[PDB]
Parts: sequence; C-alpha cells; structure tokens
Amino acid sequence: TTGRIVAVIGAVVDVQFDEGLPPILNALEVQGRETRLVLEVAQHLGESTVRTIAMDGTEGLVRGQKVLDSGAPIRIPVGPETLGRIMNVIGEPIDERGPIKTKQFAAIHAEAPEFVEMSVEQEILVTGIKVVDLLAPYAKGGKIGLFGGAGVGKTVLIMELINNVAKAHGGYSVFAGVGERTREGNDLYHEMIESGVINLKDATSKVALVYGQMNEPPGARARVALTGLTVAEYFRDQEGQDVLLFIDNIFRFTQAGSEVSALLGRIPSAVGYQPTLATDMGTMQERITTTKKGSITSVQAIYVPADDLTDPAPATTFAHLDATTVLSRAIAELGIYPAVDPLDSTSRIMDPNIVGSEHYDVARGVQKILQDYKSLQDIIAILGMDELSEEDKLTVSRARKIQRFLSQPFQVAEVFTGHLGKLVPLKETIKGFQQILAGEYDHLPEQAFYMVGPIEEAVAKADKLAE
Amino acid sequence: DPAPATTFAHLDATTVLSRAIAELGIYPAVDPLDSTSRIMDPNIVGSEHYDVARGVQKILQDYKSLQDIIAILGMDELSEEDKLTVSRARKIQRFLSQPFQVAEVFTGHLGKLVPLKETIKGFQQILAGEYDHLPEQAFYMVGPIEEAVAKADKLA
Amino acid sequence: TTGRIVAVIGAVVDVQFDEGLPPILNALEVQGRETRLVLEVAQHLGESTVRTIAMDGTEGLVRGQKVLDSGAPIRIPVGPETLGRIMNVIGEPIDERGPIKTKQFAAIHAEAPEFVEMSVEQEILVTGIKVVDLLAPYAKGGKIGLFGGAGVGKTVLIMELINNVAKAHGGYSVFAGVGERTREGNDLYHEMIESGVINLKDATSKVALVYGQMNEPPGARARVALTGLTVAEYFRDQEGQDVLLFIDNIFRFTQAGSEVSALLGRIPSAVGYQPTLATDMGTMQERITTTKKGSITSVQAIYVPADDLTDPAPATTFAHLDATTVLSRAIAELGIYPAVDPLDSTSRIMDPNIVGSEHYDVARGVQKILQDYKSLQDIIAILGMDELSEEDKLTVSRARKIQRFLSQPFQVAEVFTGHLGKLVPLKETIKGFQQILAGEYDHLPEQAFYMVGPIEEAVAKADKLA
Amino acid sequence: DLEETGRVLSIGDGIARVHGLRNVQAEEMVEFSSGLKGMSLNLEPDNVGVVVFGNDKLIKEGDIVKRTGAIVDVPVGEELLGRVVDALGNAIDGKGPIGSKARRRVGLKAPGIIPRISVREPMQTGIKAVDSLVPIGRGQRELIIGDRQTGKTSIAIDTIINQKRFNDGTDEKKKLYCIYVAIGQKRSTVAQLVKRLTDADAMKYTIVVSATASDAAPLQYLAPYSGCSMGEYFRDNGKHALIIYDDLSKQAVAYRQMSLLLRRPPGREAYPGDVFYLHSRLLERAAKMNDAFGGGSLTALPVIETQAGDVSAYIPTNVISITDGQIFLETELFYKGIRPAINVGLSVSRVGSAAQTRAMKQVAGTMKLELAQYREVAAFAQFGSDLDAATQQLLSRGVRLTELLKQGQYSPMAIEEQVAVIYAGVRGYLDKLEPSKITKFENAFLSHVISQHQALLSKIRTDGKISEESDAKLKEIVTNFLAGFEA
Amino acid sequence: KQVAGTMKLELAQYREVAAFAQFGSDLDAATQQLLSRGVRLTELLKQGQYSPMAIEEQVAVIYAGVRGYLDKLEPSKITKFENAFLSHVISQHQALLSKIRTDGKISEESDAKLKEIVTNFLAGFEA
Amino acid sequence: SSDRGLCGAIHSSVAKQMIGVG
Ligand SMILES: Nc1ncnc2c1ncn2[C@@H]1O[C@H](COP(=O)(O)OP(=O)(O)NP(=O)(O)O)[C@@H](O)[C@H]1O
Ligand SMILES: Nc1ncnc2c1ncn2[C@@H]1O[C@H](COP(=O)(O)OP(=O)(O)O)[C@@H](O)[C@H]1O
Ligand SMILES: [Mg+2]
Ligand SMILES: [Mg+2]
Repeated sequence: TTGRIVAVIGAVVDVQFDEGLPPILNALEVQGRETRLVLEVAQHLGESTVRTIAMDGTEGLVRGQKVLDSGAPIRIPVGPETLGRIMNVIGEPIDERGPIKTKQFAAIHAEAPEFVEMSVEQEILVTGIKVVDLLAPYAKGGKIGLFGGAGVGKTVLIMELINNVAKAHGGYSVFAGVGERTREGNDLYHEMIESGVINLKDATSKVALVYGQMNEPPGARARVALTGLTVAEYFRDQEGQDVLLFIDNIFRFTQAGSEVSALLGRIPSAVGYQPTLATDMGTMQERITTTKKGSITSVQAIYVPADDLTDPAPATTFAHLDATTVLSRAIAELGIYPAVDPLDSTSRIMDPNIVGSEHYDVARGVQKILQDYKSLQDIIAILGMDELSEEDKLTVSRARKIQRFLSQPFQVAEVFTGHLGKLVPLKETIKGFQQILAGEYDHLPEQAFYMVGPIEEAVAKADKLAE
Repeated sequence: DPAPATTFAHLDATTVLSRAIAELGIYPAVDPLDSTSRIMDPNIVGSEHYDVARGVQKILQDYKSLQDIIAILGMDELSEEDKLTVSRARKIQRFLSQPFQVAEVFTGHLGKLVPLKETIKGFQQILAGEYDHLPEQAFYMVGPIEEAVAKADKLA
Repeated sequence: TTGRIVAVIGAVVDVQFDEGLPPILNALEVQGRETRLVLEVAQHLGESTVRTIAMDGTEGLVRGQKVLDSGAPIRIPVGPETLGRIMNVIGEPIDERGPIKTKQFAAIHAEAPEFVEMSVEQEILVTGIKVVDLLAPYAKGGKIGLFGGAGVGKTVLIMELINNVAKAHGGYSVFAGVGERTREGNDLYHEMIESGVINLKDATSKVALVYGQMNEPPGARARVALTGLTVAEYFRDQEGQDVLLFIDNIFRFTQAGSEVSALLGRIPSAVGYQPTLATDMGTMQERITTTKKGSITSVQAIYVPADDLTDPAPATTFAHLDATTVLSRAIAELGIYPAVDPLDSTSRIMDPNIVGSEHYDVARGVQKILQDYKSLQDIIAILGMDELSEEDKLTVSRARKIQRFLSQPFQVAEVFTGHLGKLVPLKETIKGFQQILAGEYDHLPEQAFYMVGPIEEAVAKADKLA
Repeated sequence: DLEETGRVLSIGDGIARVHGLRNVQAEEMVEFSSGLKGMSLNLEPDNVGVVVFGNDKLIKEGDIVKRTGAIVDVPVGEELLGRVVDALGNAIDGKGPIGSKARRRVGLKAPGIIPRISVREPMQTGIKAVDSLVPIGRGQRELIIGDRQTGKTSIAIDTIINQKRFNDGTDEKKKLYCIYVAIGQKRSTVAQLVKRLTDADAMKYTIVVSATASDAAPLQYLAPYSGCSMGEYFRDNGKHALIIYDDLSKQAVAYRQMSLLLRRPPGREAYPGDVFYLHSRLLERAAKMNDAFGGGSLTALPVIETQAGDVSAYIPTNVISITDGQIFLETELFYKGIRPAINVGLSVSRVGSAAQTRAMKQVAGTMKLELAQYREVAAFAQFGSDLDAATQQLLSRGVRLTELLKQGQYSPMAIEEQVAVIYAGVRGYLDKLEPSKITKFENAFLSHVISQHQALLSKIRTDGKISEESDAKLKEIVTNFLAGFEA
Repeated sequence: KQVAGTMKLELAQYREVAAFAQFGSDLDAATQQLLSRGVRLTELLKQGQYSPMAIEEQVAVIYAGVRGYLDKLEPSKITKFENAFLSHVISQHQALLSKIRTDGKISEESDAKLKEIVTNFLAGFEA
Repeated sequence: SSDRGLCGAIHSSVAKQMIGVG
C-alpha cells in the first residue's frame, strides 16, 4: 500500500493513506530519495492520516511525495555478523565495509521480558577503580548507571570500564552511541582495532557498534538506543552468553523525545518534558536486563541537565539501576577524578551477606568520616581550625586523605593527567582504606594520597615529597 | 530580566546603579564592578588612568570577597593586611560619591565637578596609602581629593 | 425543568438544557443514581450548555443522563435541629441519626451584609479564657487564626470556646471540617459527645458539625465552609445571637478552590493558586461579621505552606484576621494549659481606643514583664537567681507568677481531671494581672496562681497549702 | 450500533478517541478489537477519551470498540496470599490460576464517619526508632518519605517480615496480612523484593501487586486501588491487613500522563486539579472498623519520594496533608551511620501513645524527652570543651540513645526485646560505655537475654509494663553483663 | 606537554588547599610548597591582550615556574620577571628558542641551557 | 594574652603595643 506526504514540520511528517493504514511503530520508506529515508509511524491522527517521526533529515521533502509501508517496524541485522561492524539507527552499515551478511534480522521494537524471566543472581564485578569497588561496586549481569552533569567524567569512566573489563571478557560487547560526539566514535573505533577487540581481517571481533550521534535529527536519536539494545538482546537469548552493553548517553533518548513532543501535539509536563517520559523510559529500560536465558551487564552514561539530579530525566532513571555512580562538578573542580561523589553513589550488593563484613565495614566507615567532615566544613571555615577537639581534627586530616585516596589515574585519561594509568585489585583497595581509617598514615602528608594507585604508591610518593 | 539583559549589548559604556549602594548613601549609586566601558584600554585612556582604575576595582573586589567573613565575625578577626584593604576600599567607595548640582536639596552640599586629572590623582593617592591616617567620613560627598583633606581637618 | 449530560471529564460535568437555563451557582440533581449527585453550575458555555462541578464521584454517569434544575443554589437545613448533627456539604445527615427536621432551609451562596447593615462599633467577644481576653482578645465578628497543629490542646480549646460562648453570650457554634480526615472527624465528634458540648439524648447541644472529608471531590471541599457558614448565619440573622464559627482548616479551603479553578481550565496565578484567590476568600469571609441583629465570630485554623508567611495563601488569609491564637508545644511541655503563647498571640483590637485605656496598660505590662523575663533567663543560667538586683528579683517572681495565672482549668475537661473549670469574667482577668504587676501578691507562693480561675481562688489556693 | 459499540477516530500516546459508544458509563472498561482493554475517562460531546491498557500498535483508526458489560474489579481473598499478581490480579509469578472465590470493585467509597472506632491496637514494625518514637496503629495511615535511596522500601519490608511472629501464633487478634504494591519499579528489583520475603518465609501472608515500569500508565494508576480492595477483604471480614503503596510519586506521574494526554488542564508541576483527590480517596480507605462492623482494619504505609528533601513539593504536600503522620528519612543521617536514616525530631504519628503497649510507652517517653534535650544541645557537641556536668550528661545520654536506635536490616525485634535494650540506655547503664562499642554491646546483650532470660522476656510482655521484679532482674543482668564486656 | 602535563590538576588542588588553609595556623612542608608554587604559577598565567605568544616562549616562561626556579622570588615581581626573562632569550638565545620550536620538544640539551639561563638571570634580576 | 582567638581585638591590641605570655 502507498501513501502521500501531506505535512512536514521539522522531524515530524504527516502521511495520508487511501487504502490500508500502517499500524503505529511501522517503518515507512520515503520514495525518491538518494539515501534511504525511513518514517516511523507514531500516531493515527484520524482521516486516513498518520503522524510519523523521521529517522533522517526532512529537507527535500515535498507534499504529495510517495511513501511505502514496509509492513513492519524497523528491522536490523542481528548475529555474529554485526561484530566489529558499525551500524546506524536502521541497521545500515556505516563503516564502509560492505553489506552485513546475517541469516536473520530483528524488530527494534519488542516486549520486555516478563517477571518470570527475572534473575536474582548477583555477584561482584570488580573494576580496579578504588571508589567504585569500595563504596558502590558493580554486579555481574547488573544494571549500572553513570550519573553526571556536563563534562564531569562519564565518558572517560565508561572508556575505562571498557578498558578494564571488556578486553578480558569471554563473551560479546555492544556499544551504542546515543546522541553523543561523533569524534568519540571514531576515537572508539580505532582504539578497539588497536586493542584487537575489533579485527578487520578475521572474525575474532568481540564488539558490535551502533551509532546515532548529536549530528543526527531527533527521530534517529530517539530510536538508536533500541537498535543497540536489540543487537544486545539477540546475543543474550539466541546464544545465551554474557553480553556487555555500553550506552553513552541514555539521556539523549529522552531529550530526543522531548524535541518532537510539541509537534506530536502533547501538552508539556514539568521542566518541558514529554508527559510520557517515565513510561517511554519504562518500555525501553525494561528490555535492558539479565534474564534466565542470558546475562547482560549493562553500563549507561546518564546526563544530568543543568547539574540538577532532580531533573525529571535523570531522576526517573535511578530506579532502573542496580548500581549508581554519581559524579559531581564540585568534586571535579577540586581535581578529584574520577569525580565520584562517595555520599551519593550506591549499590544493591553493598551488603555484608554479599561482599562480606570486612568490605562493608570499611566502606561504611569511609562514608562516615567523609560525611562527618562534610558537616564540619562550612562550620570550621569561619569558626577557625584551632577550636577543634584533637580527635575531631584527626577525622579532618583522615577524611581529607581518604578523599584523595579515592582519586586515581585512569589508563584512558593519560592525556589529561600526565600520570600513568593504574588498576587497583579489590583487596588492596579495602586494605588501603582500612589502613587510613586505622590511623596508620596520620604522619604522611595529604598530597601523598593524591592521584595514585595502591596504598604503596602513597607511601612512595611521600618520600619523593620529602625532597 | 529580558529587557535590560538584551539592552547591554547595544552600549559602548554602562553605568549600573545599585539600590543597595544608594541605601548606603553613596550617590551616584554606581556599582563600580558592574559598570564597564569599551574605551577602558591603556592605549586610549593612557596607562596611568588604566592602572589606577584596575587598582581601584581590584581593592574593591578583594574587599567584596572579605565581606562574608566580616558579616559573621566582623572587623577584628581579619589579619592586619585585610584590615588595610578594608579601610582603603571603604575610603575609596566614599570618594566615588559626589554631590550633584541637580541634587543639592537631598544632599545638603553644593554640587561638585571634578577634572579627570584630579579624579585620577585622588584615587591614586588613596591606593598608595597616602591617606591611611584619615577617617572614612572625610571622603564621603566631596569633589577633588583636597576637599576630603579639608573635611578631615574640619573634623578636628 | 430537565437537561442532559453531554460531557463528563473527571469531576467536571457539562449539561445541556432545552428550555430555561439554570443560572450560575444553581444546584443540579442528577437522576438515576443510588445516592445524591449535586452539580453546581459554574459556567454558561453558550449553545444552552452549562459547565458544572460535581459534589461527589462521577463514576457511572452516562451521556444523556437526565439532570433536574432545582431552581436554586445548594439549599441546606438550618435552625436549632442541626445542633449535635453532622451534615455534609449538600445538607444531608452523615451521623446516621435520620433526617434533620427543620422548618427552614437556606442557600449556601449569600452575598455579604451591605454597608448599612454593618456595626460601626468594635466589641470584645469575651471568651472567659484569661490569656486570650487579656492579651489577644477576640473581636465580636472578627476572624482569628489558630496556629499549632497537633497535640497542643486544639480540640479542648475549641470545645471550651463553644461551651463558654453558649454560657456567657447565649450563642451556639458551628464547626466546618474543610478537608476533615474521616478518622479525625470520628474522633472529634466523640470527643465532643464526651465533653457535653454535643448531647445525643436531649436537645442541649451547642455545636453543629459540617464535614467536607478529604476523599470528596474539589467542589465539595471548596463549599463546605459555605455550608457551615449558612448554618451560622441562621443563628445570627434569625435568632439575634453572637455565634462562633470554626473553620478547620482555612488553608484547605484555599487549595480546594485552587483545584476547582484548575479543573475549570482557568490559568493558574502566582505559585499555582487560582486567579480568583482573593475573591474566593473575600466572598466567604465578608459574611463573617457583626450586623445590627447579631454577629458571627470565626476561629480559623491556619497551615502555613513551606513555613512561608508570604506565600499567597497565608498572605491572602491574614488580610481578614483580627487576632491570632498561637498554641505552642514549648508552653505545653511546661504544663501551661491552654498552651497559648502570650508573646506570639496578637489582636488588632489590642488598642486603648477599643478595649479601654486600662485593659490596654495591663496587657502591655504583662507583655513587657514576660519579655523582660526572657531577657534574664540567660543570666539566670550564668550567675544563678541570687545575682539579680532587688528590682530584678521581683520581675522574675512576678513574671513566673503571671505565667501561671495565664493558665486555667477548662470545663470541657472536668471529666478527665476532677478539677472544676472556670469561665473568668473580663474584669476579674483585668484585675488579677493588674494586682499581680503591682506586687499585691509577691508574698504568696509561686504555685498558688497555677491552674486557677479568678484571683480570689489563688489566695484560696495559698491558704490551703499547709 | 453506536450505542453499544464505536470506532476509533484516532489513536496515540495511549489515548484512543472513539466515535460512538453512546451508552458508555464514565470510567467504564471497553474492549478493542485486538483484545486490549480500555478505560473511558473522558466522555465528550462527539467522542470518548479511552485510556489504553497496552501497546498502541494493536489499535488502528476504524477499529471496533465494544462495551462488554465489564466491571473494573479484582479477584479478592486468602488465595492471593503467596502470589504475585499484576494490577488486575492476573498471576505473574508463573504458578497458574488464582483460585479466587470472591471479587471486589477497585473504586469504592471509604468507610464513613460512623462505622469506625479510634485507632487503638499496635501495628508493630519491629523497627526500634518507629515502634518507640513514631509508633503506628492498626488503621492509621503513616507516610514513609525521603529522597531517593534513603531506606524507604526497607522500612516497609522489615515491617512485613516482622508479622511472621504474630501470624505463626494462635492469637487471631494479633495477626496481620500484608500487601505490597509495586508501582513503577523495575521487574528485577521486584523479583529481589519477593526473594527476600520468601527467604524470610514472609511471602505466605503477603500479596504482591506489581505494576512495573513497562506496564501502561493506567495499570500503574489502578494498582494502588486494586491492592487497596484486596486489603479491604480482610478489613471487612474481621481481620487486619497492612498495605504498602510503593510508591505514590510514580502513581501520580502515571495519572499526570493520562490527564495531559487527555488534554485536561495542567496545574502546579503539570499535575491536574484532581491529584490530591486521587491520593486522598485511596488513603481514606485505610481505617479501623468498630465491633458492629467486624472490628477489622487496613493500615496504609504510602511511600513518597522527595527531590532534594523538598517536603513542600506538590505531591509530597498532598500525602503529608492526607496521612496521620510521617516517617522522614535523610541521606545525611544515612551516611552518618544512622541506619535506618529516620529523622526522629521531624517524624511524627498523631495517633501516638494510643498505639503503644504500656511497656514501650514507658521507656519510649523517657528516650523521647531525653533525645530532645539532646537535640537542644547536640551542636555544642564537637565544640564543647568547657561544658557543665548537666549538658555533658545530656550529650552522653544523647549519643548513646542514638546508638541504640541504629538497627540492622532484615532483623525486626519483638517489642519486649526493644524495651529491654532501650532500658539499658534510659537507665543510664551505658553512660560510661564507648559510643562506637554500643551496637556490638546490644547484639551480645540481646542474644544473652533471648538465650538465658526468655522467662524475663515473657514477663515484660505479660505484665504490660516493667514490674519491680523485672526492674530487679534487668538491673543485675546488665550490670554484670556490662562488666564482662569491658573486662 | 613536558611542562604542563600535570599543571591543571595541580592548580585545582592548589586552589582548594589555599581555601582550606585560609584559617592560617602552622602547616606542613608539603602544603606550604604547593601554595608557594600555585601563587607563582598563577601570576605566570596572567597575560595582556593583542600579543599572543609563540609556543617556544610560552614553554620557557612556564618552565621557569614548573621546575621551581621562581619558588623563592616574591610573587608580585613574577610579572616583571617574565617580561625581562622573555626579552632576554628573544635576543640572546634565538638558537635555543629556534631549537624548541623546530624540535617541538625540550631535549636533554635544551633542558640544560634553559636551567643555566633562568638561574643566573633570576639572580641578576634580584640583585 | 592567651592561646585562644575569637575574642575580638584582644591579641591584636597588645601586638600593636609590641618573651610573650600566651
Ligand atoms: N536499617 C538499615 N541498615 C543498613 N542499611 C540499610 C537499612 N535499610 C536499608 N538499607 C540499605 O540502604 C539501601 C537503600 O534502601 P531502600 O530500601 O532502597 O530505600 P529507598 O529509599 O526505598 N531506595 P530507592 O527505592 O532505590 O529509591 C539498600 O542498599 C539497603 O540494603
Ligand atoms: N578520570 C579522569 N581523569 C582526569 N581527567 C578527567 C577524568 N575524567 C574526566 N576528566 C576531564 O573532564 C573532561 C570531561 O570528561 P567526559 O568523560 O567527556 O565528561 P562527560 O562525559 O561527563 O561530559 C575530560 O575531557 C577531562 O579533561
Ligand atoms: Mg560524554
Ligand atoms: Mg524503594
């Protein structure tokens, strides 16, 4: 069945169909384009007219122009063949490496796994990053989230999570570029060819790519997260294996929807968001998950508009997560990287029955002294240091060291630090902090704990500062 | 607010008046750290003018930074140095004020108009510390620096 | 005549009438329902269609369901047969005791007394409660904000106010539960039965209850005030009484009106309140006043959102208040009943030109000595009580002795305590503190003035202490 | 026939505009040709605003919409116990049919003013801070409120785990059946939820009604009501139920969605004018019935998430106003090591002493007074070198009672166990013991009194209060135990 | 890179320590040194208008700071020192400057010649 | 004077007039 474009305003395209009317979510194919232009059906307006969001620029469209209905949603290649390849929203290859020879495809729109499909399994995923492993550690097959405002360190962190965890992974990884920098994707493509996880010459590639960056129109950005997700899904189910799924940045899915919301005819909710924010998010987030058939460890970068975590978007995301790493500009401003806020990062598995009583007690202690310090800050800033009890002004000296010891040079941030990248094993992190709380380093200078790996290097750094 | 915010970019010189300043008695109630001019450049107004101005605005900003420590703990808790930046800034705020011929009914002073040189030399001298011994009140509502001096002696 | 429902959107119902249209504010009776569904005409949309706000749930309404114009606004039963009864917003009994059998009915929407119908005089409404009368006295026909919230003697004070006004002024009381919590409305009703102010056996009841429970639609909670107000207007207008009207609480009258406003598609004003915030308030308040025939005095409980006295809701409210009774938890924990703060509680009529030169000077001395007693409590903590000057030793004694004489036993709690309550006449109140300030009782023990009626019963309490 | 049927004019964003269906009742359930459900929330002059229970993809322009004579009700009964069901009582735990013999409408009036008696009977949470300082009662509504990730779900979970001790007993009076409503949560989180209940052998008396993040907006809207109706089966037939709504922020959001898309007028935070009504008609249905009506009850622990602890936000404003008290949790208390993170000064229960046993009421009152004098002083704590003995003792007591309010998760306490440990503190026996040591102490001391002095535990309960005899046994058990500890 | 590689994190740390050490009582050698560095580095990053600097010259100035050679020079003279030092190497050592710009690095050789220049110049400057 | 500050112009007043005590 054939339709005709009848209205074009930005990304939104009204199409009329005389006979059979395409159901919501169907992909339509615009006729007379040089590059394939898909319209996804969003609404039935009435009067044999459908409202559609566009997966590309709408420049060049003319009223009366012909539109075919493909008779189904956006289907993409899924399988071994997507590995080492780069896809766009609509499963086209964008790596100039020819066709993607898969046996089967998949709709990017699918029902979420049912409650009976859920797993309760959870065991630590050690990252080698002190603050994550210690205070809010990740679980295998868990939903991790990286909250951060503009330029605080989400992508860097996720790059390090990819370096520290995804090279030494037996299964498959998926990276979805959702509404971020195209420069970062080139960056990531050639860094992975170098590391070997993508290989252009044989079939040993362990990572599939899907990109739809901020240079794309709203529709493209609003679906590209599902495209990535769907590649992830196939690997979970039809092979059963350990899937890593990396998404930078999931916010961009919500922002895209808001970009088109008024043209779709919605009254705006608070802070200018589409009223369907939570559910749009719900039906999407709920596919990103470990099931009984297979395990997805998912890590998601999550933008925090205007640094305000209560922003509808980031605020609605927390609950879809098993571990939250929250990064703070205030903390980045001090040079503490990764700029993780230790009094606002959490993990479901931060529990003694799970990580053991030793790990749990240390962590809780670190937060205790840090929180105690935080509430003394503004107070002694004006009322003078000298008035403090000699046990209080020790918790001042110790917290200030632990803050620094939370900082750590990253392998992927060598260009930013000048320092060599360092990976700290779990036990060494627990031991290092245990020791600071104990008082074993009250004689060591503050700056000794700054931007180092394991506790040894703080001690070594102390001597280099002694002359 | 959109009205004034949009207006700024149409001007070559701004003179931003401040309720808070007017309520302290400083007239004209000019905010010295929010008024700008596109000819505030050493090659247009000469290095001397430029240096004093930047000096006046420097001590005024340092003093503005110190005002929160002041508002809780007051004068006393400041180092000897801060006290000097305070005393000098406050004398500088007062000497920025001027009686206008048009405002003689509200001020109780005959209006004054100060030549540019005299203005420079006045703030210059307050920055070199030449009047550290004078009490603030002498700088309030005068014209040339010499009048401040006369008002100091008049205070006995 | 009979119209047809054409649109149901939540608690908003649109009805079409083929002939004569029901004016705004008219009450509409929806047919074919197990319980009464009243629709208040809010607007005339044109094309013979009215927009209405529902007084109950709208679940089940069908497009075409007949609607009978009653020809008037909401009419409720008024008169003496309402006393001891609990009615809802449309005048039905909800205490399950059967019809309220009165010889009159009255519309809940009435315009305020005209300029000529106003008393140009400012009179005190003697409560018999010492703290109030002396320091923050009630204006006959004025409005009073009641601050405190929970566990501060709020129910006891209300119940004593009812009792004292029936006795000393021969007027009854009305209680309007605006956003009454079903649970708390059950409790208050029984608390009233047990204290006597409601009596279920005979006809000696002194309050009439009107409950607008929280689980009722916006329009219901917005109107309950009016319902109770009209019950009160009967007693003032037909019987010539000086009536007490309790509104609990006035903030939920605002909000309810804000929600109505929001459902009618109107644009919110500052902070999301109805644009008719001030008028909504104004047309209800102005009815509370002294006419030449009688007066309605209203005690209104206030909630201050965000603790913000400049929030449009409390701002708008304060414009109508003539006095505040502040009930404090601090004072209660010091065993002072009523838990009234004597420094926080003010009155507009605390003015010598209204209450008399004398009543003025004593209040201002009592206020002053309590203020000056607060000044010394630090030096009391620092130097002890025996490092005060001899004039200062006195201020403390006297202050502490005034503090206790401001306490007083209530009749409404004679059941709970075994102590006989006191309605203390205004002149004895004025005199008691008058004489304390003068030091005419410095020799008496501090504890003689605590929980007592008039000043004679303090001397009586001092002589009995072995 | 446009009286009993209609066609879809337009469909999108979970809203179907239907031409026809002239005889539909406001809020009636209709059926689309594909078999998805719909609720008729807007009846307009020339169309019906229908709200879609599922994917839009199944509904096209011109689709037939039927009235089936449907009735928005839910299966109700004891056969729901041990089951996880969706917002409409459909089983979703994979254990087949709910063997339900009764049904109840989900939208019903709360019991009125007359059919109730004062809230009197305790509703033991097993959380010390709550049972002592913010005690709940059977029939009360008590809000659980705090920012994200402050321990709000925990308070409810432990409360549910606590009932085991009454339900396995032979006192029918004391038994409490539980309903946990998950609104807007993710399925995996819910799954971990019921695992924790199953492990604590708590599922057998709990109904889990879960309407999760990918369940259409209207489902998340009905779930609290459906749950509420199931808990009313107990209330009306002489029994007691506890209902947790988790959470209501998210419910309101689902309703805000439907309203805005139905093009109803937006207010503060884009919520409609009937959002207070939404929540107030739910929470009024919690109630203590009189003997005439069976004497049963339904207790509600609604959950509200604040944003940066803004208790003055529209929806929090609504539920705070509605409830009988609030349990406020804070993130700063959390990381101070104060867990559960209950703010004891701010939390309240207007039911109060009325829902405590005489045992707790006694020691509670002291703790409450003593912590308050502490709060008057707790600022002179870390800057107090030259304090008088009196204010030094207020701090000491303060710091120790504070430690006794800390509690491990998944381990609720019997009421007598609480009073025995509060007793340690209020009587001053820990005044000379190091703050950091108190939790270790409590664990050992309590194990000892449960191990060796079960009889004494038996007598603090029975007696109502603490007898001179119990005051003797404790005076000696503590003094000696403590000496052993510090030895 | 050789000169600025760790400067950014160093300065953010510096500025945080200045604020925390504002209530001035006895400090360790570690934090006294960071402050001494920071206050001086900070004057080094001051610059006028309409005279952008060639990279080699940027490197020379920063060099003098990061290597600590100005650690004992009064902070208010830093600006005056930079202009003197700069105008010196521009005429006297175009060979060094030429080499840094062409190589794009400070070789072990340049490093030796830079050290020698800045030490003996500063001293002359401070006479 | 003494060790402890926050007593206004105390320590400064004698330092102006200036082995020390305090
Ligand atoms: N009493 C307690 N002691 C120690 N940890 C606790 C306690 N209660 C809860 N927690 C932990 O605190 C974390 C958050 O508690 P949770 O019950 O999720 O509260 P919440 O406010 O409902 N969080 P969310 O729904 O994720 O916004 C979890 O890791 C719990 O295991
Ligand atoms: N781990 C780190 N170590 C040092 N610097 C960092 C680190 N992470 C971020 N930065 C600095 O912050 C900038 C922004 O980081 P990025 O990860 O892109 O932030 P986001 O993705 O949160 O916007 C980086 O370019 C870098 O200069
Ligand atoms: Mg990024
Ligand atoms: Mg929760």
